[PDB]
Amino acid sequence: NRGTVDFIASLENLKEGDLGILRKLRGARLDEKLPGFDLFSALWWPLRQKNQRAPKREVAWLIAKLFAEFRFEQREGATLPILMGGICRKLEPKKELPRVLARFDQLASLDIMQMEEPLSVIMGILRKHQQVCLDWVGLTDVLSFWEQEPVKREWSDSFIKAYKI
Amino acid sequence: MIYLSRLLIDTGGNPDRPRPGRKWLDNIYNVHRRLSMAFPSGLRREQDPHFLKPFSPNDFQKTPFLFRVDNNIDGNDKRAIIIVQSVLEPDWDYCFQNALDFLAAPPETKEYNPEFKAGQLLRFRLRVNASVRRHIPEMVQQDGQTIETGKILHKRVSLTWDASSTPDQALADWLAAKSPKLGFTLQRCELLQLGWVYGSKPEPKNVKVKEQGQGYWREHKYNPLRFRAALLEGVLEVDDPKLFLKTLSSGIGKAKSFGFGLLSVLPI
Amino acid sequence: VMDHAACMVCKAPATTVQHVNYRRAGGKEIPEDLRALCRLCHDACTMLEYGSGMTTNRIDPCDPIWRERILAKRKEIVEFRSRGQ
Amino acid sequence: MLIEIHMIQNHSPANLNRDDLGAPKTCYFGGVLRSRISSQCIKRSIRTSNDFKALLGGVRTRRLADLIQQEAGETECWKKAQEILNKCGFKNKDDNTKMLVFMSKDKIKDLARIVLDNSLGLTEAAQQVANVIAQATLAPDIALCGRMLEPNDKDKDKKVKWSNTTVEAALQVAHAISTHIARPEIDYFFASACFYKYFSIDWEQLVKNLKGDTNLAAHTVGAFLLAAAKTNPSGKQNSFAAHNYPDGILVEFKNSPISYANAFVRPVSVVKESDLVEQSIGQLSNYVNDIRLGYYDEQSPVIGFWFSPNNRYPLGYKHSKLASRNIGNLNELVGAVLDYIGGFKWEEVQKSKAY
Amino acid sequence: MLIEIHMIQNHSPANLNRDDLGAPKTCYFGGVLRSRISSQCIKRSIRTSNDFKALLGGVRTRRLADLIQQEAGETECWKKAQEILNKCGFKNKDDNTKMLVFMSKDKIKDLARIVLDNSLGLTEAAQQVANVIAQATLAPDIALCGRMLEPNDKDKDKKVKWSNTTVEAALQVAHAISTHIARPEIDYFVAADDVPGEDAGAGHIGESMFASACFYKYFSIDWEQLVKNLKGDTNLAAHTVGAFLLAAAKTNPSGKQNSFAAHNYPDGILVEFKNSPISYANAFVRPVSVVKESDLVEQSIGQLSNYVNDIRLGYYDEQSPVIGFWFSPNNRYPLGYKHSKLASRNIGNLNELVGAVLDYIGGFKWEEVQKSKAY
Amino acid sequence: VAADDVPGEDAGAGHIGESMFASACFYKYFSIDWEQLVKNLKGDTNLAAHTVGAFLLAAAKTNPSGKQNSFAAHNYPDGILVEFKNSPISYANAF
Amino acid sequence: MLIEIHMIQNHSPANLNRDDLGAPKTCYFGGVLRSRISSQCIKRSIRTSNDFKALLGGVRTRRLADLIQQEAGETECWKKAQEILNKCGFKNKDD
Ligand SMILES: [Zn+2]
Repeated sequence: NRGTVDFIASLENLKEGDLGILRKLRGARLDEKLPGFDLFSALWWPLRQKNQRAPKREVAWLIAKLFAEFRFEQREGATLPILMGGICRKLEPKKELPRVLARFDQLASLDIMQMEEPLSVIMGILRKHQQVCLDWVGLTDVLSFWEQEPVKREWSDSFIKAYKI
Repeated sequence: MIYLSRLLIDTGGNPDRPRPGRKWLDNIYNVHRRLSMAFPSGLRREQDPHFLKPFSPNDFQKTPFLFRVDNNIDGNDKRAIIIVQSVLEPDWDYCFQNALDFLAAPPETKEYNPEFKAGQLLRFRLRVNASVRRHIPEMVQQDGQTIETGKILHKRVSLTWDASSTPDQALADWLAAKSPKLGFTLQRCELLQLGWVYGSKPEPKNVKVKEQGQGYWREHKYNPLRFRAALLEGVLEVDDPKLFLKTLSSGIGKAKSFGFGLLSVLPI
Repeated sequence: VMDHAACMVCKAPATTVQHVNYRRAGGKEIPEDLRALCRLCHDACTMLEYGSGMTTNRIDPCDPIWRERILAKRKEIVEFRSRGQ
Repeated sequence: MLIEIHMIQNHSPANLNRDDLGAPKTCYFGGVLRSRISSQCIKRSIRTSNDFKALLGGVRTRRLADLIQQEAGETECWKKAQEILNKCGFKNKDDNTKMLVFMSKDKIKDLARIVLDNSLGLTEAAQQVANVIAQATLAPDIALCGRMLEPNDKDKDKKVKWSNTTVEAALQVAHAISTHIARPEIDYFFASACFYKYFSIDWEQLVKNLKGDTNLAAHTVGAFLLAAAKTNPSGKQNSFAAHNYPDGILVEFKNSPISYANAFVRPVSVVKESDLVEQSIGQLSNYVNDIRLGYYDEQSPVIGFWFSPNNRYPLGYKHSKLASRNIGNLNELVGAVLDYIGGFKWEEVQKSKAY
Repeated sequence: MLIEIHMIQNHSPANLNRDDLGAPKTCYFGGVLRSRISSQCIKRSIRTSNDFKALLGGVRTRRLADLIQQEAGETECWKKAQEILNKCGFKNKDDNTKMLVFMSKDKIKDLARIVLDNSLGLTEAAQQVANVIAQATLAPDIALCGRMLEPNDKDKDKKVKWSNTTVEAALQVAHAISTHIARPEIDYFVAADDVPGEDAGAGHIGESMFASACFYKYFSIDWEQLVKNLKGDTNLAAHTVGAFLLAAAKTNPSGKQNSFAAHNYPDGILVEFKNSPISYANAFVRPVSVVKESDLVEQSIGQLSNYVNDIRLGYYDEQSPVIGFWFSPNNRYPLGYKHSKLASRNIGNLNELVGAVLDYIGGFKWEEVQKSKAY
Repeated sequence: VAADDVPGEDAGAGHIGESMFASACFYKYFSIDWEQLVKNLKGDTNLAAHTVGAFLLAAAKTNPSGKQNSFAAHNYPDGILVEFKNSPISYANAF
Repeated sequence: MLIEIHMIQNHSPANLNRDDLGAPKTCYFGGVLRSRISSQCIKRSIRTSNDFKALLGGVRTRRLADLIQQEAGETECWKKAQEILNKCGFKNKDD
């Protein structure tokens, strides 16, 4: 998973100009606004040459855009279901919890190509409670193998384990 | 019946963006191939209307033509031009319909039909090749010893003008030596540019034969080309007007497919 | 050699070759579906393929379709790509 | 403080200076297209001239190891010498050293003394050559142009710590522009062009770069003025005859450098094509007058000298004086410049030479 | 009340400001490309100028320990000085400060005294250093440029409080933009070799860039803010105003002047005293296109005169009048031929313009305020 | 870049970075309800007229104070349309 | 009766409104990218302008205790004031 680590580290090493370039391209394709294409090609291509493994292009593009919009310090041990469960536990158990849980459970139904806005609402709820960390490497690894059933099983189980305690 | 076309090449303007025009003009062979690409006979024009096909050199007319790439200043700007003379109508529409980034302005085709007699002063400006064949060729000069590998290599090499002789006068008398055969006379010929032009031809070879067919495991070699070049202008006096038409329609030089040769003549 | 060292779109001297019809890659490579390309046209075609969908098939030059978008990408590459990278 | 030369002179374009495509160099000024002579072409044509050969000290070489061949004992001034520099800061890349080194000609011998022996081993001879390369500053044209030299530290094996290898330029040269529109040559379906050259020399910086050598500095100023006056700015290496003397020369002693190129923002258009330079003179004259009544200062007055051949063209306001002199000789003009600079004379300062 | 300067300049072919690649800076104004000279370049050119040498009382440096050691004679204190600058919340990186510090030079010796006393504890000495650094802002330098200092929080020791450090600016320099469509040009250059070789040419190959344009410049000095920033001094404020006018009138950026030498002077200056700052850059939304009769400069002057007269007759007020001075060299270009004289005075020499500026500001004499200085 | 005021051994800069900017022709739209303003001001009309006049003069002659110490874009508008009507309309669909 | 103002205003290169990173505020209108100045910024620029100085009556602050003490002029009320502010529904946090 060293390629994912290098990808995330290169994402943190980015300056503010190309970060704004990526911020302006939210919800867009890869075939327009050439500076975004050039920046993404510079970010992703050296991973394949040295490292045999590399994250998928759609997953990498989604992660880069989400990082540009929702800049978070990468820290090991801060997976998205755990933080979501910790947020969900300190909620009203009658009305707000079913709504936020429905917004979370919408995520484990789509493909990579349609997860942008359902992930952006989650990151907005995270930013509302002033988070300072997110495991981008673990999220990228989970998003890579999103079609395997034990991956979704562990995602839901980690959410429930963090919610219950 | 001579078509005097003119190109307005779009050069760069920022050496940080891709500038295909200057890169294309850097190699003379690609210029020649692109200029020859403007002659589809009846097959490439009608079958494909958008030039989206693999290139076939046999699908184009082998029409002789001359071209000189140079620069001019008209009223407020400097433009790089490619003056092309040909006897067949040039199809510039089929040439840059996909590579319009190369050209800055649409091309022009104006008919040039001069009826010129003798004894009238005319001015000219042409670029010529300056190669001679040494009847005594120096040996190979193997660089480890610099003496000889073989003995005789008849090669088109260079026009050498003594030691202290001026280059412009030497070029002028070299042109005037063959001028009576062509049919003009020089009085104030001058030299402006004297240098070299460079190119590279593919010239495919073969290395290995297929397991079931011809030697299709072949690759591309690369043969470089160098040409000594002179550019000279002045005034010429017309004699025997039958021959001057042949020189105008043929060109003066030995590398007529690599720029040198085209002669442009204007009245006094 | 077979496309005479020239691009299919802009007819510039070729640089690389685009691998259309990505099926049978690595061991069953037939030099027919491959198509020679220059650096700018190949970058434009890769831009078009990275956007939209992407499957085992690719975007093939010599198609009368996709020509206008390829030319628009050529314009954008020429007027926007910075060599300082 | 500073000596500035504003001259106008007619040249023959299309055989002076070109670009990579062979086109003559042109620019846009005042919204209109003008002919252009580059500054580095001028700064070299003075150097490789018959008036600057008296000093001409310093080589901007690339094959420095091959320069030790021409001053070598038997054969030791080769690959051993090459890898002394190659390990220091200059990767050879097939004995080319991959860099331009500006260093004085009369310092190779000590450099050979560094390498001809065998007592020194690895990187100590490298420090020995590096310090003497850094110290090699005394040169009449290195002080004029300056040098930037940054050795590559990727291949450096450390302990080759340098001094400050950077010389500030004492000379500022503009780009020569034509006072009129560029000449439109014959276009298919032998005309001269005026040019305004501007130079500026800092006397204090020139003296400081040569470590208190005002005699050599005065000789450099005189030789530079003569070379700029009667040489052709080109790289054609031929036609050295000074067929076109400078028609107008104005030398000014000023503390704040000024450029009078704004006199020709409006093109000097004449259908006669004969008295054009004279009209150009008038234009320049008027602008100078405006400057001396636009930015007039009393605490720092300026003093200048004017020259036209045989006093044919006056400079000042028809009859009112602008420059203090009406000199009609080149050597007399250099003498006036010299004695206003330091009370010197051309006969005295000619004996101090680099070469 | 304000002091407003609008300048028209013309530049010979040069490259006065480059980006990280080498190309001249550009911008868009009215949908067309224009050559641009940045405001920080102009401010640095004015501040580091010969005519502003007498008032250069501020230093913006990262190597404060070097100046501290230069103030004293004992070497070892320099080491302690870094530690005194470390607990103050500044950090270190290869023997320098991580961030730049802007301060008046005249107080730096007092800084050295804080290190010179060995009876003071490190925390108390750090607090005294913070106090003297935060308070030392009386200099004409900062006066117009201001300051914004943010001490490090992840490294600072506790009990080190900080006073107010921000200084309100009194200068509002705008970017300099051309009055026509820009025409950038390339310039092919080689580096010849003085020793003959087997091959030809050698050396180096490159393509530089340059451009020529006629620019419009804007300066705005808030008189009250400048006076308040200088702690009520009026003679120093008048000296600063005069020195700024003389410097910005007669200095150029030092970008590639050893090979282009575009030492041109401005040929039109408008000095105004209004209550609200205004900009006449909208005159050049339509670019100036040259014609066969006139030239580029006088066309721009005419367009500027048109816009100035239209603005004056459009946004006119009765309770607040404006008084303008127009300067051209020896009246080479009047402020428009068609409209009225849009100036209470027309001046042909720069020194009379500066004298009248001081007159309208406070009636200050020139040589009277030349005695007031910081450095 | 941020040049250092003190000479050193490397002639580097104190800081290196970027900024962004853009020039533009803007369309601005304000609407004021007269009756609601009069009701909010407790039946006062002279203060309401003063409010409307001062609002017009301020909105026609004031600019945001963001990065004006470095860019100084104090440009007055070159056209103002003042309308009186019973419903609020915005002509931003023109462009 | 509604009074409306429609303004067209050109602006030389500047950075009038920013965001977290520092990019000028943009928006999409008609399928293309635009340059935007937020209405809150325009309202604040109008409110604290010179032509609106005579009408600036209100204040929006989190430091009501400091204003109360400044209008009072004696020290010991200030702490007491915040206690009062804790009983009306304003929980204090860091002074
Ligand atoms: Zn192509």
